[PDB]
Amino acid sequence: KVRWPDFNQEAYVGGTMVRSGQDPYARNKFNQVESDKLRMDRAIPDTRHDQCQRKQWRVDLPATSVVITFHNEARSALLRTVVSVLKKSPPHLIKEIILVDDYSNDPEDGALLGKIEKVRVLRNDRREGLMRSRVRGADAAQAKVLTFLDSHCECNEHWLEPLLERVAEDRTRVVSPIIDVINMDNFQYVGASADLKGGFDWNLVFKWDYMTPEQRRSRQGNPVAPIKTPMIAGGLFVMDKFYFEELGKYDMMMDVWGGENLEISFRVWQCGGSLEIIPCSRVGHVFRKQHPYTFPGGSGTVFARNTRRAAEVWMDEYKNFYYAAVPSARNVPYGNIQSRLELRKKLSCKPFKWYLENVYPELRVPDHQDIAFGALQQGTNCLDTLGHFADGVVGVYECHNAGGNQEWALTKEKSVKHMDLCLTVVDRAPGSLIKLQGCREDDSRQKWEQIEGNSKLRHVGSNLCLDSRTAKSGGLSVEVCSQQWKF
Amino acid sequence: KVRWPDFNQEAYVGGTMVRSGQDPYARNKFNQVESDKLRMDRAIPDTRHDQCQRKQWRVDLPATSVVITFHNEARSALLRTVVSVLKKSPPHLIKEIILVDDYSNDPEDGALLGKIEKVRVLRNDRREGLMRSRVRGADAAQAKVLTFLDSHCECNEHWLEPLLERVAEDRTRVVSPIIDVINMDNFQYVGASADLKGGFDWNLVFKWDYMTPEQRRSRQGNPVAPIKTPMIAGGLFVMDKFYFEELGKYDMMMDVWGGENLEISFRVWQCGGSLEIIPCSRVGHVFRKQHPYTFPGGSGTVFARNTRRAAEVWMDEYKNFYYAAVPSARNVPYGNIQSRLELRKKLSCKPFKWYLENVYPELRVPDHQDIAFGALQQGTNCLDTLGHFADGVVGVYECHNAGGNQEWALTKEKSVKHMDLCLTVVDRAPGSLIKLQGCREDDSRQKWEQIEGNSKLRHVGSNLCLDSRTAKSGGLSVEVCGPALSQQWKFTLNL
Amino acid sequence: DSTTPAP
Ligand SMILES: CC(=O)N[C@H]1[C@@H](OP(=O)(O)OP(=O)(O)OC[C@H]2O[C@@H](n3ccc(=O)[nH]c3=O)[C@H](O)[C@@H]2O)O[C@H](CO)[C@H](O)[C@@H]1O
Ligand SMILES: O=c1ccn([C@@H]2O[C@H](COP(=O)(O)OP(=O)(O)O)[C@@H](O)[C@H]2O)c(=O)[nH]1
Ligand SMILES: *[C@@H]1O[C@H](CO)[C@H](O)[C@H](O)[C@H]1NC(C)=O
Ligand SMILES: [Mn+2]
Ligand SMILES: [Mn+2]
Repeated sequence: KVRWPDFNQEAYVGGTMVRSGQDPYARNKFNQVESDKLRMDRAIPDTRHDQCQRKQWRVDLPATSVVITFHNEARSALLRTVVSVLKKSPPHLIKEIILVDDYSNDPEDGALLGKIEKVRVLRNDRREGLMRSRVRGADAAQAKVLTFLDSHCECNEHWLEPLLERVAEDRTRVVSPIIDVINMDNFQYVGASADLKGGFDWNLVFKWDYMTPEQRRSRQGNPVAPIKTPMIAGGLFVMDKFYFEELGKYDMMMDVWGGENLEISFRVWQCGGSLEIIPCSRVGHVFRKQHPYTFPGGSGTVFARNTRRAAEVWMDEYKNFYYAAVPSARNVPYGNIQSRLELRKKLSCKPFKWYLENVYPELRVPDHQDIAFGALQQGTNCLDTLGHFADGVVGVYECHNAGGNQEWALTKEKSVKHMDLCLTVVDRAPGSLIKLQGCREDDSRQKWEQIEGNSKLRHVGSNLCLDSRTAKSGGLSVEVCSQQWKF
Repeated sequence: KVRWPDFNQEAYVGGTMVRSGQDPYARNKFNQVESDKLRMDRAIPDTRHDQCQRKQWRVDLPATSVVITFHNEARSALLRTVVSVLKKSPPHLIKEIILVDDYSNDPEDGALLGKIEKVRVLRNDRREGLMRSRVRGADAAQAKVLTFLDSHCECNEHWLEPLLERVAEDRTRVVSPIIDVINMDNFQYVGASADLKGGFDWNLVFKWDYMTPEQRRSRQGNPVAPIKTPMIAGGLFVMDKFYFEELGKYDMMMDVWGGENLEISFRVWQCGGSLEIIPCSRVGHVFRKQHPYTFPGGSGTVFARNTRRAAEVWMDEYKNFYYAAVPSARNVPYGNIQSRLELRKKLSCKPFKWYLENVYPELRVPDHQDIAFGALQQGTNCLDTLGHFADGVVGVYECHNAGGNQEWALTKEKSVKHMDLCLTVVDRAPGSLIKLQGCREDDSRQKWEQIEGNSKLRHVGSNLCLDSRTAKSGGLSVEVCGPALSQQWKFTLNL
Repeated sequence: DSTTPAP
């Protein structure tokens, strides 16, 4: 067994290098040549807030078993993940690093690293996917606390103590670092924002929300305080091991690449725990745009299967909003969910309505009866209030997908509305400008209907359609059926 | 004295009508022909929320004196304001209507209306402006509660009781209706949004903000509840009379028009009261784009003088953000403010910092050492994060004045930042895209400086300038400094 | 300069 600085990086990495003239993105979907140039313990900037760097961290904390699964990872990135753990963590808090080789082409990627201090390697004899691989790691873990990291991460200064501090104080907290960005093209390490929380739209894909101005203002007195989050990104977190077991580990029938972040986030919150992001903990991650590995089912199909298994167990009736966003998912078989349902009963978990009200209240819920919603698009332009209020005209600007003045709905009452204002046909004469006015179900001047395969908007009871030909010289107008609009 | 329905509207209005072929906008800056067609008590739609149309208040409410000042108002609009008050208000709650004629060309505009039940008219023998005129009205008022209205308003169903209810319960509340729109061209009455609060940017011009999603969500259980507002529009409000006196009426040295609304809003909040908008109370107002009357000498200057008198008394050091937005105001003389300062001391008012933290926290305030702040403008476009995060590119979209992804600062550390992200020169090669990264005070790749009369942004220690030529096909870039339009950038506030 | 703006 070898201390990490004595490990021969050039020998380990140097056979598997990108051959002369070959594509350096093909194997990993990140730039391997740029990854292989880096020292295994290369210096990275300290991206922590000033206050973190002055804190003296407790070290009288429970040790962790670090679980890292991988499938055909680049040797340089995997080595670097392992050494960042060993170098940046107090030695007594690392019980072991468990490498779960998820059926990589070459078993030596993992096995050669077993010589390094504290490294244990477990090889799956067939492809199992990250969820089952993580559970195999967890089952083998000797320490009281689990830490999970992707196989292309780089820990920063004092990344570990702030995470362990939280779960040592309360074992029902599941906690994550702020995840810095390691650029997939040049491998520069870049400090992420600390003002984010995790979330999702009704398609159930993970996304980052900025905190509201109100939330940020409340933290002004302690800007590095834990941030409660509705959802974790999923690959980097610390959890009490016995808590992970009692809550049901992960759903063993999810495959490859999930979905599992969604499932465990709902399960922890609904069943009495919490999720946090810990600003003083920084860990970099190679974010990429494409998967470099195979999916037997999907990737489209496996992602939908996994997501289904989460939705059908945890979301109650609100699953129907997911299917409203992704109707193709209804045709995807998802298998037996019985033991997951029995798990939910056994734990006494709160309903999803509770989760929406108490954990993710800012997620906008179409408690209906909306016919359509979102932006109203014409080419690259979008319907826009122009910041106007009642009795003002309306126009177009380039679609920005930020919502706000380009957010609209087509209601059950057949009105096209923004907030409590509605597009109003103030004058039926062709070429007349339309105006924004307070919505009244009554006002027949406010009623609109989609036509021609949801490609246009006609004013109900007329031969007038919404028309942009006047947009830059007065505003949107009503014209005899620039008339193309799609939600 | 004549009961309002017996008043001869045609005789009163006729005689001042728009003559054959003449411009119907000249006199009032709204369409007088369209205003004159209307019956004095014309029907208007009930724009109140459903819940109002049955809800209530107490059964012994104090009566009010209604004060309406005017200077050369259209007869039809003035008459209609007065009769909307008499017709839509319970008679026992109207003590009187006091018309303050602020030196109109023709004294008969006002005097003829003195025949109407409950109407008293006071004529200024010279031009005094709306602030001194309102105070003359308030000083003559007999009732416990004051109501102020502009002279071109139309009260809606049960507009008054919800306002009085609030001040009867707590005399330190100053309250307004939701102000509906009477269109200046066709005179149609249009229901306004109820999801607004009053506010302002650092130029101290009144503007309407939408409530935040959080505020709206907290009201779901009672959507017609009072709305606390940092600022009132200023022309339509109800206030306990003695409270109006104790707090110092209005600043008597403000002239003509503008921003006595600003002054009274700050004074009430800092000195222990509150401002509310009351959704069940609806009153229409003829909004116009231009003033039809004269300002001795010039509206620009008078508005700045008045605004300065408010800022210098109430805003403490934060006045410097106003002067950063409107640097020309520093050259405008504003007169003696001593008695207003002594008034502030005497009332034990909180500092402006308190007002920002507790009353208007959503007004975005520069750090004390910021060099510049706000939007970064290029023509009609603005610097925009495109919703991106760290390691993402940056771009432009059309300026929307809603802040958010178009909000930036130039810090003491010479960084251009949004939240805790900073514009970072990741590669010095001309044409290289810049990226957003976490701000690192040491990082020299994040340092920028204004040049050429604060018209461009150059990367410190280089001959590279921020450039939009690549905006739509990759993002903002760094390019050799040169005379192109794509390198022009201005912040909205400059310290 | 310019008047009180519209809601
Ligand atoms: C930074 C971050 O939060 N990343 C998460 C993101 O995926 P990513 O988008 O980061 O996907 P990824 O391929 O990096 O994540 C997979 C991780 O598990 C390994 N792996 C993957 C497939 C497989 O069949 N066997 C295997 O061992 C893989 O080598 C890597 O270490 O969202 C996922 C939801 O499913 C995971 O929760 C990831 O951790
Ligand atoms: O020197 C003046 C200027 C204005 N006013 C009155 O003050 C009210 C508010 O003025 P205006 O309606 O011009 O302002 P806006 O509501 O458009 O901001 C109106 O009743 C005006 O006639 C007045 O009595 N004297
Ligand atoms: C707009 O503000 C001015 C400031 O002088 C006046 O208070 C005017 O009465 C206001 N208009 C409304 C509708 O409140
Ligand atoms: Mn990953
Ligand atoms: Mn007015």
